[PDB]
Amino acid sequence: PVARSWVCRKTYVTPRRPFEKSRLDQELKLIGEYGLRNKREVWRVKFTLAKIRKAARELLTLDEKDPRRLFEGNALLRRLVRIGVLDEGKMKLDYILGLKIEDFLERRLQTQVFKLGLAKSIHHARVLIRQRHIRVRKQVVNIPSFIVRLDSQKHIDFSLRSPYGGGRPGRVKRKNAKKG
Amino acid sequence: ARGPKKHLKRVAAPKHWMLDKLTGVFAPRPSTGPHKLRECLPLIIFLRNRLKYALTGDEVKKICMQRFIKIDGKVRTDITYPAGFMDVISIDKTGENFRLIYDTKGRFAVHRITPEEAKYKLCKVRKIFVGTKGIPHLVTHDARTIRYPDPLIKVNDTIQIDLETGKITDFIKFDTGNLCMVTGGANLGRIGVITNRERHPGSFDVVHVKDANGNSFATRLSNIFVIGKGNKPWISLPRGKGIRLTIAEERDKRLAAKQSSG
Amino acid sequence: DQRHRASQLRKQKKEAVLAEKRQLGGKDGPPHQVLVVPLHSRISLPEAMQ
RNA sequence: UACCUGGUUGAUCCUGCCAGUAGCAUAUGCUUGUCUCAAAGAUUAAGCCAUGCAUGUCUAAGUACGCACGGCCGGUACAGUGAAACUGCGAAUGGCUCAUUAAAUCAGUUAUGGUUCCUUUGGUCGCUCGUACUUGGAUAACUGUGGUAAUUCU
RNA sequence: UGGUGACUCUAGAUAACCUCGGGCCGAUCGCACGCCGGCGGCGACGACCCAUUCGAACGUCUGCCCUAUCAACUUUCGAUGGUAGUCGCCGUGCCUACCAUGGUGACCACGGGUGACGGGGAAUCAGGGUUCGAUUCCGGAGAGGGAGCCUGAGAAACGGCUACCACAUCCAAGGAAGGCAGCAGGCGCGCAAAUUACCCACUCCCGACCCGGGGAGGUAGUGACGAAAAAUAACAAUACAGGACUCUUUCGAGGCCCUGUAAUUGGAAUGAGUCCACUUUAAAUCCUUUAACGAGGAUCCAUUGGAGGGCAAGUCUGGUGCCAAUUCCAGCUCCAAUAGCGUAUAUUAAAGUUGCUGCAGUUAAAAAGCUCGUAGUUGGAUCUCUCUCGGCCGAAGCGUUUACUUUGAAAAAAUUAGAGUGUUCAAAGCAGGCCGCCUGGAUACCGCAGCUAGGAAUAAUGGAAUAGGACCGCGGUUCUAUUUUGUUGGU
RNA sequence: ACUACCGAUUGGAUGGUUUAGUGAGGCCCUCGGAUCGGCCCCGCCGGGGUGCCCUGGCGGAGCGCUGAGAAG
Repeated sequence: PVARSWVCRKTYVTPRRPFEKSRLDQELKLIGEYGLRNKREVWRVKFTLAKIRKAARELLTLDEKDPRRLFEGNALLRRLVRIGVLDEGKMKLDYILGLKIEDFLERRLQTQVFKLGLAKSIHHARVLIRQRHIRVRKQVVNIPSFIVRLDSQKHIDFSLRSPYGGGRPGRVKRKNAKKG
Repeated sequence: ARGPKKHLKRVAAPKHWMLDKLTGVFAPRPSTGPHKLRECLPLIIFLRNRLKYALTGDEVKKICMQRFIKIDGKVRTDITYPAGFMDVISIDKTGENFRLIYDTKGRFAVHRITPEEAKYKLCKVRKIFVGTKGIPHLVTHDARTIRYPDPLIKVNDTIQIDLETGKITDFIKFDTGNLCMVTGGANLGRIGVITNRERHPGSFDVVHVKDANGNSFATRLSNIFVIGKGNKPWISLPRGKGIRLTIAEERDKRLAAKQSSG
Repeated sequence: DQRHRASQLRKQKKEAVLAEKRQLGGKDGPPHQVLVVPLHSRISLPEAMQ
């Protein structure tokens, strides 16, 4: 008897076969293109996509006017549209089976900081977010994997206390300007 | 065990109390009283979790034993006193009155009532017997014994009783076509008119009830509380009128409410 | 039979360990000799011995 | 994601098992910057235990002549606070462990029209035709004398 | 009178009884005091009984692993049933007396074993399954082993008592005390597991109680069990190496771009740390928030394993021995994952190597000399709703009974699936959102068995063939009407 | 020299079914009666209705009547 919860889940699955060249090359491609730390982040996003595809196939086995199929398919499609992975006009459970890992990778905060020109590269974007230079609508975010919603796409701003933002300079600039 | 239990674990508490997992290992454990353990809302959960005058159980004790809370017109200072269906809670200091009646989801709604409606309550008659020197008694659902009832009042009927005195003031028969509210089972909280009662001797009767929207649902005879005569309830009802919406129309109503405001 | 056999083996081993632990430092054996070694210079050995 | 790689023969195919592979558990090895949760003497010994703590409790409302304190007003029995002690209640809940135990336990379902139930809540409590404007004896705490190496002994 | 589906129910009447180890019918305590010596309002505490609540305790139906190298067991000593009682809170072979000889079993009894507490549940997952569930929720059991009590509403109680058994503490030798499978801690055992810490602030519990107490519980300590998030560098100029595009047939030119590699330069940005102050909190720590210091080999230095036989990855180097091949040792290079990665053991999946789904048996594991031959398993075709009483309906017999299928009710939470919600993200949590108000705390699943109401294909089953078979009326015999012989005797 | 089996000694100890016998301790019953109190009797005696009675405190004996009750 403790007032503690023990509920937790693993957020990835390891691949079944360890050393396959095509899978290794595809994972390395996605790591390099999206500036990721290791293979586990690719496996995490792959796990999320596999769970969503399993939910879509399960709802596709149901008949069209099943209330659970309509309710849960509508909720799943609404979530996928809300994080920008699917288009608003493609709200249909068949198109979920055509989704790719690259859309979920593009909706990360690292990729959006790169694509909105706040960073000169994807690795610059990662080190920018990690060092409290980025805010999303009011809130400083450190997490590169922060998945951005379409309502927060236009509010990625740039940290009103950051030296490149609000203006108060960093440690190096005060130390170097103090010499002379 | 070697004797009766005094503790209720929090995960083993009744789910409609809406307690969380991480506040403690214990739940408030209702006292013995006019209601069952699984079918009551203790006073500490009402004053702290629902109505939010208090932040801790110690503040609940400080509220209750200043003699502010009346249940059915009687001052109670037991913080775990089991209050249940149709019970009137009166706070004279803030001028508030409540009846503990169910939501459409089976949870005790915070239902505010008028101070003239707090003068009375309804009770379901659970037994009729004749005691010594030929004196008829009825026993209600909240452990009330009334001597000399009307000879027309039977078991499953509903008495309208005056909390100032405790005597029978009016009554409603169990009949097909009267309004009822479901107080147990899977249809807890729904309201409708009785359309058919089928009888199973040596077993449980099954009452069929039809909603005001035309939906039909059955329950046992134990789960039926007759509220109003024919079609008009004799007490105030919550915001939902016993109409259980499905998850689709509840989502639609939530989206329309979000669209209208915001 | 298994329970009683395990009981016998446990009783044997515990008796032997009791004899072994009682011989040292008790009234039928030699004193328990403790060598105190400080491993650093800031350590006050006299305070430890007091 | 209903996936595989290799091992017998001069070489080909096969039965067949094995090794690699992935998850879960325990242990252990090496290594280890930050932050959030978080299991943790079960397995072998329901083996054995030094020491300390784990269950006590008073309101206006059972009993106050402990000056242990404390204002009266003075015949005003008892202001008030209150150690001790008697009385009442609780200590049958909680916590631990998994030895036992194989239609037993337990689960779902039914029954008490075959029983008990402190407590809470409601009813009943001039329904009996027969010293009371208040009854009797003690016993603690307290005082005083003690016994035993030793006890929450007396 | 009143009730049930059914009473030997509830209530009523009569005759009495009513236990001295005795059944109720108040010699109790506080606060405000007021009316005509008498009348009184709030309470507190007790209280026989009735109901309720919290239970408990005995029963019903269905459901459990291995074993035949356990095939008959129970029955004098209760085994199965009857009658009367005893005891018990009550039903009962619970026990006693007398009877009957019964009860269970190849549909696996009885016996034994389990590295067996049972479930909710966990791992895997196409599906069926397979393995795990000592362990925080629910139920049970036990407090060294047995046994027996007291008190109490409740215990066969062990942080109660009394013995014996096994251990064991003190002693002046007479005596006295004992029970960590509570919290810490120790020894032992082992491959195997944390501090003799702080606090009742939270959750709740107990008590005469707003006030006291709680190793329940909370909070720190240890903790790479495991799960989540996530640093160990980024950019610009320059120099080389490529790839585009303009101009040239090309070589080539691009102050034309793009992308890489740096014993090359350059200041910008930051955490890790050190350390005021807040915040946090019972008091603190941590986290968050903030001053100050804090980065070039940013030495503020990432590890663990494997490769020269197959999945990822070697035409390498040097020592040391045997007759260039060849034992042992140390390196280099490459590959994998990464704050983590190897190893052992068990198990699961690959696995269709336990096969119901779904395997095999000529020649590879394996089909019996042949025929007859219990049980079990399996079995051709065929057969298209009504009668009475009460307001077109309700009650009633069902129609052979099933098996099968569907519906309805009823069915702890947690976990699982899943809806909502910017925990800074996430694993989580049950929250929150808007300028007092507005909302949430859904929903699904929940085998089997048992209740409920339908369906009639499939598969059993039965209904007349020695006719003592239906449907009608005529009947004869026996028992039998509760009332239509005002009150009655009635053959 | 090592590993692994048999083994006379009813070898010694321990346990589980049992035959026969003994049996602590509690509980119940039938006795028992250490002690403790009341009534009756009497003595020291206060008042009244005017020596009949009783009122209250102390003591004395009576296996008289009894009630509670420990060990065994």
